[PDB]
Amino acid sequence: VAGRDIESTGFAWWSGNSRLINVSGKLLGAHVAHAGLMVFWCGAMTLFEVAHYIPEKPLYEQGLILLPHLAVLGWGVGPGGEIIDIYPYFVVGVLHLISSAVLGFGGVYHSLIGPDTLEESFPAFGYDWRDKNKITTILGIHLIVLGIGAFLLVIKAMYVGGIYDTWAPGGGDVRIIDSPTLNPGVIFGYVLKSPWGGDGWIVSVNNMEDLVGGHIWIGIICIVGGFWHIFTKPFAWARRAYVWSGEAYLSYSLVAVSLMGFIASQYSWYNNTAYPSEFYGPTGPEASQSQAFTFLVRDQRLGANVSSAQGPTGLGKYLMRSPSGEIILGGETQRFWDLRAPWIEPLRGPNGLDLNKIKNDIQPWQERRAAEYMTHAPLGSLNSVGGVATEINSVNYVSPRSWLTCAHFFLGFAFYIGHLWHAGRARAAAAGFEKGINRENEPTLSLRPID
Amino acid sequence: ASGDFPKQSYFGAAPISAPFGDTYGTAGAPIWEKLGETEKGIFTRIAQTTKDQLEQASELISLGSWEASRQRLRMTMYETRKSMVRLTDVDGSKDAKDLFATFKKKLEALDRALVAKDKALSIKLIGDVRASYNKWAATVGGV
Amino acid sequence: ITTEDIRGLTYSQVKGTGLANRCPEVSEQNAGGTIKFADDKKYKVTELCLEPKSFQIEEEVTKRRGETKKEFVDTKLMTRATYSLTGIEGPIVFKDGGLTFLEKGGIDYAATTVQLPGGERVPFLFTIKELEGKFSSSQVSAGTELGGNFKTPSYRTGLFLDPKGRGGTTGYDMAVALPGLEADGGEGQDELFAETNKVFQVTDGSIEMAFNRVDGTNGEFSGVFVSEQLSDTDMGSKAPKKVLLKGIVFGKIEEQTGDEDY
Amino acid sequence: METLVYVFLLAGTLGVIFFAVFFRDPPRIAK
Amino acid sequence: TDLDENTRTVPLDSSGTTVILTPEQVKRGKRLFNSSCGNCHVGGITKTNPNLGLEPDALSLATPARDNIDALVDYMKNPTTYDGLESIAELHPSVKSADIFPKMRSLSDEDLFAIGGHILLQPKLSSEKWGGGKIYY
Amino acid sequence: MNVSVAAYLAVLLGTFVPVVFLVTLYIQSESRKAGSS
Amino acid sequence: EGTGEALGIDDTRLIVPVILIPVITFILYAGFASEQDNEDFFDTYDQRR
Amino acid sequence: KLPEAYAVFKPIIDVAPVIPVFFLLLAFVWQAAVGFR
Amino acid sequence: NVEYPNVPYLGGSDIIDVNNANVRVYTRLPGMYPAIAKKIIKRAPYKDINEMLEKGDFTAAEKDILDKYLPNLTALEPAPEYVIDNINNGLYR
Amino acid sequence: MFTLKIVVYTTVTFFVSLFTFGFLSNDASRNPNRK
Amino acid sequence: MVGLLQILVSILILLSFALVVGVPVILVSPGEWEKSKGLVYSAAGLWFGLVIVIAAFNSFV
Amino acid sequence: MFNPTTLFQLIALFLVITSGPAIIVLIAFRRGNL
Ligand code: CLA
Ligand code: CLA
Ligand code: CLA
Ligand code: CLA
Ligand code: CLA
Ligand SMILES: CC1=CCCC(C)(C)[C@H]1/C=C/C(C)=C/C=C/C(C)=C/C=C/C=C(C)/C=C/C=C(C)/C=C/C1=C(C)CCCC1(C)C
Ligand SMILES: CC1=CCCC(C)(C)[C@H]1/C=C/C(C)=C/C=C/C(C)=C/C=C/C=C(C)/C=C/C=C(C)/C=C/C1=C(C)CCCC1(C)C
Ligand SMILES: CC1=CCCC(C)(C)[C@H]1/C=C/C(C)=C/C=C/C(C)=C/C=C/C=C(C)/C=C/C=C(C)/C=C\C1=C(C)CCCC1(C)C
Repeated sequence: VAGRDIESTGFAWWSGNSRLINVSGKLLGAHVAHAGLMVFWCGAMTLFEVAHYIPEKPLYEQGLILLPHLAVLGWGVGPGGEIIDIYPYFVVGVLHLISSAVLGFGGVYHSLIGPDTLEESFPAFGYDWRDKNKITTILGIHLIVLGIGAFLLVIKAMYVGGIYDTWAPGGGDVRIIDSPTLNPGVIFGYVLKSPWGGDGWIVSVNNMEDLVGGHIWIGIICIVGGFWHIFTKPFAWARRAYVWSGEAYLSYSLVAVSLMGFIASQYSWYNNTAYPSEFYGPTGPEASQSQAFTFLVRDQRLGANVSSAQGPTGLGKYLMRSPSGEIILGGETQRFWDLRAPWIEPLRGPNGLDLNKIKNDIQPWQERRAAEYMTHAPLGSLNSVGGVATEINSVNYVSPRSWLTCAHFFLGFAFYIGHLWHAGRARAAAAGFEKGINRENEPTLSLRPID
Repeated sequence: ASGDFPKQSYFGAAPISAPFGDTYGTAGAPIWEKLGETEKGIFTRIAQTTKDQLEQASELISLGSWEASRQRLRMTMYETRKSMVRLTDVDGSKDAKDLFATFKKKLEALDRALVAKDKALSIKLIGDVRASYNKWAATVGGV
Repeated sequence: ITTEDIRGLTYSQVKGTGLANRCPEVSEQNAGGTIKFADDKKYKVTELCLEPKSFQIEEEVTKRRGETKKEFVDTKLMTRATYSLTGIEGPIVFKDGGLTFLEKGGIDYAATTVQLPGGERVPFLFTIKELEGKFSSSQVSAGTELGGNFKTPSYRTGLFLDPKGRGGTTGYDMAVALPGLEADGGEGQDELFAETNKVFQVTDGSIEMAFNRVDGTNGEFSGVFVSEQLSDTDMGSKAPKKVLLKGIVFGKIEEQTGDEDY
Repeated sequence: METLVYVFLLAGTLGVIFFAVFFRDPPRIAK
Repeated sequence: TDLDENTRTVPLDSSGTTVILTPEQVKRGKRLFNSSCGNCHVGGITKTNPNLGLEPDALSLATPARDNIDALVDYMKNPTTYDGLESIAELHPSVKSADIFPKMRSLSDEDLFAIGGHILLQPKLSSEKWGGGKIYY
Repeated sequence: MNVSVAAYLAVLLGTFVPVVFLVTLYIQSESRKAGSS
Repeated sequence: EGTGEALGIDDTRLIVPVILIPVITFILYAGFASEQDNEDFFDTYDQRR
Repeated sequence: KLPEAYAVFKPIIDVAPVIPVFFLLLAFVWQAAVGFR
Repeated sequence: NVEYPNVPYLGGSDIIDVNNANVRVYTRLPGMYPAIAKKIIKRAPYKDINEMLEKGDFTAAEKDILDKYLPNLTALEPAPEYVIDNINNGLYR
Repeated sequence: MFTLKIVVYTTVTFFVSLFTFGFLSNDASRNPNRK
Repeated sequence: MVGLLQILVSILILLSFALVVGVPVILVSPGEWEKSKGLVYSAAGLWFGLVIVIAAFNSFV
Repeated sequence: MFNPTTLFQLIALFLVITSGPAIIVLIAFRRGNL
């Protein structure tokens, strides 16, 4: 009961994990058990996807969200993004599920029977939240581990099988990225690009060379920073600019992870290179431009001159000019003129969509892709009725992009709220008024009245 | 009518409104078989047209058009990989598969040259790509 | 910008820079040519791009309700970079005593808008649709000029609906928001007939392109043009205003392939 | 002319807000 | 009313012969229609080309007439334009084009029969909903 | 804009009369507070 | 817009304020920082200013 | 679908992804077992 | 246009005004929609149906179909508001 | 246009730098419980 | 054969139920962590051995 | 008839549902450190 009740700790059961702040070994067990939970879900869910996967439909039409990741990494997928084998997915699932047993045993061990505090039996692993050097060493070790993970992706893309390039010549295919871009002006040119329309910040990766080269850069950065933090202590400007408690570190991680959640949501929504449209389905811009393309092809086939056809308002019904002058698909797709997908670039010249290619050389596969991506737009209901809100119940479908984007935007906002809570509490507890205002020395009564 | 019990099934698949059971493969063997007449014709047409597409890519490279040259390799050729896979499996030959892989690697190298705007390497690599494609064509046969 | 330079640029470089709206030109190095029209060979225009660089509107000199004097005025563009017309193509035929170009395709219109001094906005459809241009010779060279008249369609088509749901091909045929005005048996809503009666009226314009550079190797030509047309009428509600555009022109002349299907 | 009335009313509301913020009755503790 | 045989009798051939679909057949047909073609043909319409819907008027006026099970089933394997002069198997899901349309690969003759039965059964269920569009949702 | 004309009087006087009523109630009260001292 | 310039810097002039104003602010902040007791501490935050 | 040798274990894999939710629930029962200390 | 007397021949009656009718109306007449209607709308302005048969460049089978559906076809004065929307009038379903 | 751009950049950088180096100036100590 | 692998996986399933339901009980209950650890660690070893055996026999098909 | 697929899913689900609580009932009976 000691250390596990409100009397001896001051924390209720519903703030129960707040009793783990100064209990290092039990807190380690908490973390390891929760990591076991994460890997358990990964293995169980990807096994569930393998079990429910039918070889007829594509991945995006079946509600599959995890197998697309493995397909992008280059496992069990052939040319055109056709999933030929699903045994590597099974292997990944069983490996994660089995590793979950080990991580769960470790977490339960350290939580229940392991030493409560590691600072007397294992001084190497023990720590104090206020000991800046040890915490920075732990941070640096984890940074080295993250760099090793980035280099693992690099090794997969470069040597072991390679990754799926949807932009590959011919159709999209699994290929070895032999020449990643290591130029700083490109990798950090992405990082300093604007997030608004046309720029996209780091969501605008249009090739796998930039992705793999910048993962090399991230690996180098993380390993160098980890060795920097292992052999260094925070400088005086940093030592006065932060609250050095466990809750403050938690709040910092929370804000960072919330930003990552937002960025990942927009990655799944807008990017179609690290999230190819043949695994995750069309983007919203992709579906809209596909509708415009399908009706352009239909009306051109029926005798219309699409370039010279006038819409109701005087603008192009099929083809118009973007605000910068590029020839683009017309209608309400005008906002989505920044789309670049491997099925529509083939008809794209320096000045936009080439009119000669648009008139004489639209291939049947482009029409098929446009029809498929039109009919499989991200629109859908919570109960998975595909189409607009005013549709009928015949089509059961919500795009994986919608699910991933909505979930990770939700979690990003929630973790911003968590950051605000925990950062405020860290500041208040460090200053020492997180329990209330002292009736003896109230600061406001000492302050001179305003007005 | 006045005492008719509602129908009731207890997690049964028999009823019309039951959701249980598969939708596909329940009523017979599929009509479709791999490499049919029409699909083999389509893949043959794509493979035959790929020669002209490569020739047009070489012409665009000669004129220095970089966007158009890159798009030529993904315009009427986006089905080249699938068509080549399907016809190579019909051939069932190791040398055909080796030439298939060689064409893919040469095409990727040509693209990496075209992004670099290297005219000489672009010309050399489109020539090599065309030669490898014609070698694979003579190998698998029928194109 | 030359056509040889546009081929050099990729779409990523050109996107968002305003170079897509800019009309190309024939280089001075490649000039002094002659695009001769050989007999027993059908020729046609392609890539006829027209970038207007100056927009002027014939505005009344005063806001007097009976003002008849009007002077053209400089205007600034509300719309940005949509003005240029590209891809215009057409057959070259011996319709009359000389050669003539018939406009039959391309982007060939731009629904642009400008603002005059004082803050009044004039929308207009800069177009050469249905042009019947006549070459000033039997051979295109420097100094040759192609000119003729064209029919500008309405800025809004029949399917356009006004803010009260009224259009030409569709919409309400009344001011539904004033049922008491339509209740009257004598006149009803006859006063609002001009605004309710949406009329698609096709106007007239003329263009005079003058080619200052020509090349015989590529068939390309470039020069300047001045065009005169009428502005938006809002399906007959407004009174059209005269629009005088001037700018540069590019184009090419090739041989008919038989697949154009003009 | 109604723009005059609308602007006057909005400006009057903003002025009342200003005077309420900056010319409030100062809070003081009773004895 | 029940799903009587009067609702379940649909024309089979072009001469005028009818066939009574079984409840298993119509259930399988509904599931197959919603899974294989609902994405474009939800509600008896055509999202990609709304000029040509699945309502009985359009099917009857097609060349050949597609208002019967045999004609529909032939369309599912030999699709053609509305006038029956050009083959659109490369742009339409067909069992002969299932490699480029991976939803038609698993369908058998009975599956095509059930899908045609669903198509011909729908208009009997509603006076205007099948192929009516938004106006009758 | 074909707006009403008595609406000007309506708005302006319906704002003015309560406003002067409130101002009078405030000034009266303050005056009384000052007079008490 | 949509060109991809780093921090929107299309003209080189834009960098002069962007780099200098932080540097003047940094110089003013350094006078504050150099006056502080910059030795380490074992606490959640520094109570010495 | 699972590899043939493993399809018999589909009904377990069907309930497999959902255990983490139960873990949270288990916590509450544990705190219900000690009377919410 | 609050009045347009040739509305009945726009696709709602038994007779079709060729000059300013959308392509969709030819779905009503079997065997004319995708192919024949394209050539009908290409050279749209016709003085009469006879000039349509002479000018439309129809093949012999297409002429046979048009001979079948002659009484369902007419050619009135072209309306610019309707000719511009003869292939896509925004009426889908 | 460029003049407005550089003026806005100047203003934005000024206020952002003030925010940055102000919260970096031992903001945690500015509480009533210090000492 | 497939049947033998199914039996092996079912045995692993039952052993995993035993471990999941027994390891917490042995850990928390008094005088059982080291009194009866001989069963716990041997059961973990058997669990992993079953994993490798299932891996190989799965490799055969 | 009850679907065998749904049936086996329900056995698996209910065994899972008694798994965790059975642990807590055990350590309650064995008087372990809750
Ligand atoms: C990710 C979820 C998570 C994790 C990892 C933890 C972890 C922890 N919590 Mg808990 N907790 C959680 C959620 C979580 N909590 C939630 C949602 C609540 C709100 C109800 C609480 C409320 C709470 C309180 C009130 C307290 C804790 C405490 C603790 C710590 C000590 C546990 C202890 O001794 O209990 C003993 C528990 C038991 C003996 C019951 C048996 C539990 C078994 C082991 C679970 C079975 C797991 C699995 C099936 C076994 C697999 C074995 C493997 C070999 C295969 C531990 C590190 C305590 C703490 O801080 O101590 C300092 C504490 O006081 N937690
Ligand atoms: C966050 C992770 C974490 C951390 C920080 C700790 C920390 C600790 N654990 Mg451990 N533990 C963990 C996870 C963790 N554990 C897990 C997952 C389990 C379950 C298997 C355990 C099970 C466990 C037990 C049973 C015990 C500890 C104990 C200890 C302490 C001593 C460690 C020691 O002597 O290492 C020595 C290190 C080794 C023996 C490992 C050698 C390396 C081998 C050969 C593996 C090589 C892997 C290879 C490099 C990976 C390649 C990567 C490639 C795929 C890319 C220490 C406090 C002890 C304790 O607290 O006693 C009271 C103790 O008895 N832990
Ligand atoms: C998990 C990652 C991590 C964490 C938690 C820390 C934590 C720390 N580092 Mg850092 N560091 C890391 C990785 C990390 N480092 C890596 C990989 C490197 C590269 C080698 C460094 C290099 C480094 C140095 C050289 C120093 C620190 C120092 C510090 C301390 C001060 C941090 C600070 O005030 O930043 C302040 C951050 C800024 C002023 C802005 C960062 C500039 C980038 C380029 C911004 C670019 C814009 C961006 C893209 C905008 C959008 C982002 C979006 C996600 C919101 C702190 C202990 C200091 C210390 O005391 O070390 C002993 C120190 O001097 N670190
Ligand atoms: C209910 C909890 C939950 C669940 C189920 C998921 C599920 C998911 N999240 Mg996560 N997420 C959550 C909460 C959750 N999230 C929360 C609260 C946040 C904070 C807001 C996030 C933030 C987040 C982000 C930022 C992203 C995801 C993403 C994902 C997806 C991929 C998971 C993954 O691989 O991560 C990554 C896995 C790891 C970091 C583990 C280590 C990976 C190693 C290093 C990989 C090695 C690879 C190598 C090639 C292997 C071979 C080596 C050798 C043979 C060559 C998945 C659908 C991704 C996505 O698709 O977003 C759209 C994504 O980008 N999530
Ligand atoms: C990295 C993730 C992380 C970590 C490690 C912690 C850790 C901690 N948090 Mg938590 N927290 C997080 C994320 C995290 N938090 C986020 C994202 C939020 C914002 C929503 C919060 C909000 C929060 C609050 C408000 C409080 C804590 C507290 C705590 C402490 C005790 C929590 C406990 O025992 O819960 C035991 C678990 C339960 C009782 C189960 C509750 C389950 C809920 C009801 C389900 C979710 C409901 C609903 C959908 C949420 C909507 C959120 C909205 C913003 C969208 C502990 C230090 C408490 C504390 O004492 O801090 C010192 C405290 O007061 N946290
Ligand atoms: C081999 C094979 C072939 C075909 C497919 C098949 C799936 C059958 C596969 C078999 C896979 C098997 C048997 C995998 C085994 C995996 C196992 C047993 C995983 C177990 C993982 C354990 C985990 C997470 C433990 C985490 C526990 C936690 C946080 C507990 C939390 C708690 C703690 C620590 C204290 C307070 C109470 C509370 C909150 C409940
Ligand atoms: C080992 C193995 C073999 C086969 C494969 C598999 C992956 C499954 C793997 C399984 C591993 C594991 C670790 C399985 C364990 C399952 C567990 C721990 C299940 C837990 C179930 C918990 C349940 C019901 C809890 C229900 C509690 C409730 C409502 C409590 C009620 C309530 C209370 C007490 C107070 C508040 C109000 C509320 C919420 C109503
Ligand atoms: C990996 C990959 C994939 C696709 C291609 C791509 C090129 C993008 C490639 C490369 C990506 C790269 C290199 C990404 C790198 C991202 C970087 C460097 C992001 C930077 C994040 C930095 C942030 C938030 C800093 C915020 C720090 C703050 C407030 C610090 C604290 C404080 C300060 C500074 C003053 C006020 C007080 C306070 C609050 C204490």
